[PDB]
Amino acid sequence: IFETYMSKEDVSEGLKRGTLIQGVLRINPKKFHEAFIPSPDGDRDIFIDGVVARNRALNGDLVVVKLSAKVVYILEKKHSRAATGFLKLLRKYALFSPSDHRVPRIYVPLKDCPQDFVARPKDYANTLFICRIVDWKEDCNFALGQLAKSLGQAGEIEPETEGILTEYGVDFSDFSSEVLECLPQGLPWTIPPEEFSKRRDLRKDCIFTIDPSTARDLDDALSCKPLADGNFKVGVHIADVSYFVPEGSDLDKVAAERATSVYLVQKVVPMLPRLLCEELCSLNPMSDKLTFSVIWTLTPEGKILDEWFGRTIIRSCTKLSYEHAQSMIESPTEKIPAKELPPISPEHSSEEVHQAVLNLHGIAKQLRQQRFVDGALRLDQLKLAFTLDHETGLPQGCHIYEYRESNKLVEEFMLLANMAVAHKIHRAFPEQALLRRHPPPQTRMLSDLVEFCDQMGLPVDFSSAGALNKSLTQTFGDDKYSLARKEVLTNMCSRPMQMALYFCSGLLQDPAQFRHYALNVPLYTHFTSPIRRFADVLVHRLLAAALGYRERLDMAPDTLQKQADHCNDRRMASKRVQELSTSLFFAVLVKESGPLESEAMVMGILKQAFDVLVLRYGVQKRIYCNALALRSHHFQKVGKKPELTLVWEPEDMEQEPAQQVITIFSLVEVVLQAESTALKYSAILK
RNA sequence: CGGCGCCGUUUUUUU
Repeated sequence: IFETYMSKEDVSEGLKRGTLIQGVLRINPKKFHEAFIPSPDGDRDIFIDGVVARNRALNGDLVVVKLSAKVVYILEKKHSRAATGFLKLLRKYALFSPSDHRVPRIYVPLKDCPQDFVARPKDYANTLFICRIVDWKEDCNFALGQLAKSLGQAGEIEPETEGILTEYGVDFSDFSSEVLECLPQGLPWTIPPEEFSKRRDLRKDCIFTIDPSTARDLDDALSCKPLADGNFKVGVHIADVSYFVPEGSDLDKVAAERATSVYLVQKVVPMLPRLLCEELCSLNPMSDKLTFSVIWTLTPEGKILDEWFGRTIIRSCTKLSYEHAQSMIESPTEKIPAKELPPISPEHSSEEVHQAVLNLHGIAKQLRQQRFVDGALRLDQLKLAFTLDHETGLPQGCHIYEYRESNKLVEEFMLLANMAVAHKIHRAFPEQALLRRHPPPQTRMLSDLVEFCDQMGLPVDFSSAGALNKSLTQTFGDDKYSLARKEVLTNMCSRPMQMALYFCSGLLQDPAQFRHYALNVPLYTHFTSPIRRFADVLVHRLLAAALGYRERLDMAPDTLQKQADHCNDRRMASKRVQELSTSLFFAVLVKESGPLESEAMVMGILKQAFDVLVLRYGVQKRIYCNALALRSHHFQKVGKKPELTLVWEPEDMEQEPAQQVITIFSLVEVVLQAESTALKYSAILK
């Protein structure tokens, strides 16, 4: 296919005789079948056409051409020889396609690909990987590459993470010696013989969990049983943490201080010791676990007929993921091969799990439709996620987070359980329930948004959460830029929004303030994850006291409010840390993958800077005007609509400077560049 | 409304 590179001595001889030319090759970023090099003497560049006549040279390499020319030798390879792209199947190879079309397509051997990739390849259809080119044979149109696992260098990533953690007050040290003495000290733990009498034994039922692929601990489980008259019996089963954490111990004090678990991209800073978090409390499959359950009989539409709260002993059958449950929903009348599913206990079959998934999905769909008919608000934006290596636990790939039917299925029943427990504990203890609320947005900014939308010709209503949801729903269909424009408008509409708060009901004396604005419900609380939240442990204690298992808590409403305030602060800090870790690893990706060119839509304009939204990578970056080669810049607010005009510094002294006006919803082109020595990156408007 | 004329502000589920 390609021509063999020439000998160095003949290249030197040809340079001496003068019939060969040197230069730097540049490839057209739009028509990839042509490239050129600057002329040594003439004004017109030397042209090389096609990819064969380019002869495996990449963009930026210093080459020798022979005369209409052709590359015959490369002196110094200046290109990084690293690319970012997507994997797919075509056997021993997988295909890797880069985002830059000046780089060829690369074979990656299957043993380098992720473990789950061969069985469920469609899970990795939009996951972004780095591949380094190690060869390019003469007889192949495809380079041979190596997939780059373990994004970054641990020598430099860890100090950055430590600084991020330290600037927010996250305690990440080891648990004390007195904390570990409050744990059970025995041999591999077994349930005491005196618990089987006071609990409900559900070890014979079919119960399972659905959680992310990178799940660390498991907090909740589901079961569904079809009844004889067309109804269903559905149960939600929560790990029993308050049994292992006695009130007033060093373990209790440390968990109260940390108040939440922090989930970094590469590790976790937990709230409880890894003996509990990983072995005794986590609902691992095929082990007798103590849980606390809520059980309903539901009509096929989702109506509650009777309700039961209790303590149970369960034994999970399988561990599903959000991509495993989705394959069940989308195949209602066909067998899923076991090779595409996780292991299951011999006591239960795969069909008894598939039928339960479908029967839960139908009810969840009905509940979701009715909830959005009753006037609920959903205000979600884009987010970014990373995959991990099974052998070591280091990130290697990066994709855009997707919300699907499995997520909605789990969310509906978690919401229903949370509302049920909220009502139960609020009836039981009016002055000590730990609830969660959300106030209505700010009036101030609303006028500015409605005026701006009227001027831009976007009819948006803000009288109610349901009207606002409908207004955001109807945004010029689902064209290429319709989704981006919806993203920008959602980002603008989420600015007047306020923040949700934990609180103790014994201090708010107005029933109208208990409401949750975005969900449009009179009462709410958090109940379904006590391992990674301490408010959940508190409500578990409260409900156990409500059912008569223990005595009423001695803790006061003032102490409950103080702990709620602490939980609010730590949840805020955890959110910021979890965002900054994703920013850090995307900076690592940019640094190792070179500068990335893309298209962006302006989300905001400031006096000397403007935010953009990188459409290809789903990230938001701010561009500063002082960092560009501009003759000048000016800012003008015409009514309520802002505008920024830029006058480029001309490259030469005969033509007039170019003026470019940028306004919101406009389209620009940007380049992402890695900083010299740091894990940061910048956006350049050129 | 705040912070220093210039900047800051979100809901839900799982981990």
